[PDB]
Amino acid sequence: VVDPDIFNRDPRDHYDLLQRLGGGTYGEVFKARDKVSGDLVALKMVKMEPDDDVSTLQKEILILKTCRHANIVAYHGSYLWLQKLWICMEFCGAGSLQDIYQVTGSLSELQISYVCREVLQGLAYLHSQKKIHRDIKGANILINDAGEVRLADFGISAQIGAELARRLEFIGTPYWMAPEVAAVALKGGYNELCDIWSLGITAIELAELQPPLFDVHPLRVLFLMTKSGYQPPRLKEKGKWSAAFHNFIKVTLTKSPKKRPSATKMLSHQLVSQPGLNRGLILDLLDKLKN
Amino acid sequence: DPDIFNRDPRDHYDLLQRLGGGTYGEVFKARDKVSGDLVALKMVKMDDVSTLQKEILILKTCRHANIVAYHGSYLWLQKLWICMEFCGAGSLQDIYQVTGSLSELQISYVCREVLQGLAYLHSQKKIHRDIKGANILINDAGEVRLADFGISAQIGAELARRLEFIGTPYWMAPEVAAVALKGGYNELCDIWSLGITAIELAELQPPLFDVHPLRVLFLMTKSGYQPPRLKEKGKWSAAFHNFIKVTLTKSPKKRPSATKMLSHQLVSQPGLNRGLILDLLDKLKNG
Ligand SMILES: Cc1c(-c2ccc(N)c(C(=O)N(C)C)c2F)cnc2c1C1(C=N2)CC1
Ligand SMILES: Cc1c(-c2ccc(N)c(C(=O)N(C)C)c2F)cnc2c1C1(C=N2)CC1
Repeated sequence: VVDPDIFNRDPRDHYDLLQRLGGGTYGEVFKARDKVSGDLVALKMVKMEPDDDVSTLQKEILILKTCRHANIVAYHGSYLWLQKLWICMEFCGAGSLQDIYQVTGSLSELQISYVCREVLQGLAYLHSQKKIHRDIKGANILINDAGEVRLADFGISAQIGAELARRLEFIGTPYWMAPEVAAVALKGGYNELCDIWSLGITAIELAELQPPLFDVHPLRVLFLMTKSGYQPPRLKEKGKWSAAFHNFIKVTLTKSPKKRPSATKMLSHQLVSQPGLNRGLILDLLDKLKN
Repeated sequence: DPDIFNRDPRDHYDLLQRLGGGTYGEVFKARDKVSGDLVALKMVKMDDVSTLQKEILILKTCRHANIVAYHGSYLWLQKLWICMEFCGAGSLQDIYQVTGSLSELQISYVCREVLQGLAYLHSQKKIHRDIKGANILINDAGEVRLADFGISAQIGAELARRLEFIGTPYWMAPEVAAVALKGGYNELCDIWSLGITAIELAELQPPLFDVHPLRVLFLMTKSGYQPPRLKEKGKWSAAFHNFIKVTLTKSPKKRPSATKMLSHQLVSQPGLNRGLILDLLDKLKNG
């Protein structure tokens, strides 16, 4: 079973499919309008042939289903009919932050600070449920018309969760296994603080329209990060940003995960606990986006 | 593989009987039709072939007395046949399941031979990762050979294919990248596996064998896990208890290497020769 609450009916009987969303970057996601109501929803359709493995699909749905938080994109349910699975989610009218800043340019420090607080609130909830996003970036941070910040796309989170569960289910005999090998089999070799690092990179991305080292080959970036003298990235223009923002970058981009602060600890940081942070900052950004 | 034979292995070999009950796959005892020599032929039905290619590369680049020898590979009719040295007594597990527990001297000799093989493998930057009684083979001469690099090849192939499909790492944390490049552990896991194997040969099971395998994985991570010990304390000498204690060192940063372990009192003691296992095999034949 993909889900004990699947609607075994075609969603086109309840929804008018309006247009495609995100250019396929997030999959086959459509904007859709309810028929008896005006309510708008996002519908992501996945082909479902019988001989396909649906293990990764089932985890993603369960991750989205089990989240009830104001900074995580809302889940409505799933439709299964005629070998098509439609995942029904809240429609975030402004797209991702990457779509936004490609139009408005770099965000103000206050807008970045608001985003970082809202993502940290979502990450704190996720981590408290023993979940790891593992794909925090501008493209996976959606903004709705109400100016709210919602984390989205747990696809990578599902791939990893099903991948580790696959190897565990067919683990065979671990009775001769070494404790560190068993740890990596169960826990995967890292923890939820990888999300804190990704947020730090995302804050730079919102400041500069690019993550650091974006022109470097992917395998060369992985190669540089695994050397003893690795230097965590920094903001380009020092005089453009406050010391609080610089310190926020410095602590979120701590090399050693054993010293990187948690999502909850980071919520007490000077940058994201300042009084001038409110949704008006985002609604102001959407006004600029409307031009 | 450019040295691969493009023919039916039965051109050269007479297939005599299946080996190991299928635990090791489709493995055949075979006689060389001109030499008369005996070999073991593993038949693999051939999709991805990177894991199988890696397992053979690990094997053919091994030239050491304590690693089962590699003779060649036949490719014929979607079947790959890997020709290896035949160990006529099977594995230690096959043996102690009829003879009972090994003597300490026999166990000490076994451990010395495995450490020799492990030290050679690690000097090639290879990790066995599946050391246990079933993978320690014994020939009729009482000599000891490590076998079956199936797990080893899988771990190497999975780590390479994940690097091929990693995505964009610009937002990725460095400890995530280190796992993608180095896996999370090193060759010192084999030393731990040898310690458990030593207990297996002494007590006919590894520790916690009656515990559910997933719970066993869980207990090993509880952050307070304690390394196992030998059950009958007075039955074994202090060198054996200490050998188990140092091979079963929890932290990998402090676990001794194979080469270092080779200078431990238990494996450097005199009288350790294949005659100890010739006695074991004779017990298998008579008792
Ligand atoms: C993908 C997505 C988006 C989205 C993202 C970028 C976009 N550029 C657009 C777009 O095309 N717009 C005209 C706004 C978009 F709709 C908005 N909410 C969503 C989703 C999901 C669930 N809720 C993840 C599947
Ligand atoms: C599997 C194996 C064995 C073996 C192991 C257990 C056994 N129980 C028997 C057996 O059936 N015997 C009648 C002795 C056996 F032949 C002997 N040498 C081998 C192999 C391989 C290459 N060389 C690894 C593939």
